[PDB]
Amino acid sequence: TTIVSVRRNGHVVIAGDGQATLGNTVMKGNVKKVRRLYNDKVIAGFAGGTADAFTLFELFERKLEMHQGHLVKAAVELAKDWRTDRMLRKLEALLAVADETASLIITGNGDVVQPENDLIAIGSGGPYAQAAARALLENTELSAREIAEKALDIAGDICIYTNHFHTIEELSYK
Amino acid sequence: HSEMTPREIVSELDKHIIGQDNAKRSVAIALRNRWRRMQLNEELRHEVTPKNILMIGPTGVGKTEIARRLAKLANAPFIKVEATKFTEVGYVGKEVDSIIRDLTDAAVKMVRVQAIEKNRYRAEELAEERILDVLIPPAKNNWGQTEQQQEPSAARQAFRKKLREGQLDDKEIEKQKARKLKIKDAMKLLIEEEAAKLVNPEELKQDAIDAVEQHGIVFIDEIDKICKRGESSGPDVSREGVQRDLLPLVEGCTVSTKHGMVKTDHILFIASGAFQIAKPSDLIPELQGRLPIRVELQALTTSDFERILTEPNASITVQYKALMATEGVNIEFTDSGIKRIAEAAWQVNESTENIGARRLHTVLERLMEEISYDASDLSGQNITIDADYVSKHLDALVADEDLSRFIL
Ligand SMILES: Nc1ncnc2c1ncn2[C@@H]1O[C@H](COP(=O)(O)OP(=O)(O)O)[C@@H](O)[C@H]1O
Repeated sequence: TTIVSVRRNGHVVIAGDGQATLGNTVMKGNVKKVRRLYNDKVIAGFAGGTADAFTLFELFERKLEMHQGHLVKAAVELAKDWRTDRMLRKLEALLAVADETASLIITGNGDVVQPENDLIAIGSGGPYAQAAARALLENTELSAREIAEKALDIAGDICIYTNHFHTIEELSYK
Repeated sequence: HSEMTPREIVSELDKHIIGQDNAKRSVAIALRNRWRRMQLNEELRHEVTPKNILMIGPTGVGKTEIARRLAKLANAPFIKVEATKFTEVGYVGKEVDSIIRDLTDAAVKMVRVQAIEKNRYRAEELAEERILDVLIPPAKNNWGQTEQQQEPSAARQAFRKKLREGQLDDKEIEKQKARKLKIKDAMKLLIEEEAAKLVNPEELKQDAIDAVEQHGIVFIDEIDKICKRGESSGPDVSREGVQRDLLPLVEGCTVSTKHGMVKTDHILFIASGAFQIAKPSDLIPELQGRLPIRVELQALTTSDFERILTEPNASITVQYKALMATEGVNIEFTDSGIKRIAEAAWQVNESTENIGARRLHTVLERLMEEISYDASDLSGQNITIDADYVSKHLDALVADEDLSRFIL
């Protein structure tokens, strides 16, 4: 799977493919890996169980309700329980989350990470996307959306675990 | 408590009592002194004691009324004991301490009811939220925009606006409750439910004590009935006994109530007598001392009777009008009708036994017996009670003395 988030000109995106693999075969081809949260203010993508998500994305929402839209903090509190709560601990995944403020990754380890330029590339195809994303972002005027897209295609072309079904979620603000 | 001046006190007392200006001022000086005391230093506050009053006058002229309105006007605990109630304790009976006890049980049955007034909006505001929560079970952890839990106040404000009379819709809520029920009940079960939360104990019951000690008013009727009379001796020591028994109360002592420990040192005492047989100086020395204020009340005149009939706020005449209105009946008293109602009352009192303004209540009540019964079958009418009516109804009764001893 490949999750690619980019941010350019008051525009932030999160894109992902829809391949789920079991061994050496494709189980599903259209998995929605990029949803939306906090009254459609906060976008997010992810790699993991369809349920793990639905539990880690619901909790996150409330945390925002407990920290007035302030992304980071809710994120900090999220990654917190996620490595503390006996139950919550078994959940495995990589949440990519971005709001008009910033964008970051979260790991079951409780880590909250803000990558170099709000550029995020998690998943087995992660680095191939990072590479193509970094290239475009540094040598062309393309838009954040155009970036993640093309970066994602490049990924699915290299990554045997990444396909070409997309799910893009933007956000404008300026 | 009240910051009213004596003059303002008397004024306020004039709204319920006709005449008896001197008693008014006496009782008013008393109230203003309680204020005057709290404006003093440490030492002088222990020293200064209530200036207890001794009201002297014939039955039903306003002694108790004056004392009752005074109490009412200072939201003070009030008790009225009949002095002879204890002349029998030499054989058994109520101990005089009961006075301070009762003045406490009512100083409680008072702070309690007046805690239902202060807390009658809490259960129908920050507590009616019970039904609305089972009507629209709030979001899984409200967000938080200090107007977010006010956002609904659309879907929400609709259930509140519709909850202006439309109920009997059974639901359930939560020892909290849980049990399934209606609303003519889930709602009322909530009325008290959420209310006993704000009102605590060691303050409600602690304050009753505070009231009694600070604003208590004891009215001791027939104090003259326990003075010494020259007919015997055995009953005299019993009488004087009640005086000695009452002594601790007005001189300063501590009584035990099942609500705490009350201190009488600042209770205001208004004693009352007629003093036809005895004279205030027949009271024991220690009591006369503690009864510094002496005031007489005059007997009432036919003019006072006319005035009592209509001037007071919620005078018997006014009440009557109100009550008949309940029947859709417009009652009206002409100046001459009232003049005659008073006249009759005076006649009976003079011809039989004098019972003061009390006599007005029975005369007035007999005069109206007929309208009061037919009120429902007279709806929408204007009945006028004029001199004619009065005479046709009371003349024969007043004229016949033996009859008056029964019917009036
Ligand atoms: N001066 C007065 N002004 C108004 N009402 C009076 C007056 N005197 C007597 N009454 C009426 O008559 C009844 C007699 O009781 P009260 O006034 O306490 O006098 P007493 O203590 O002598 O019995 C009361 O209900 C009161 O309404």
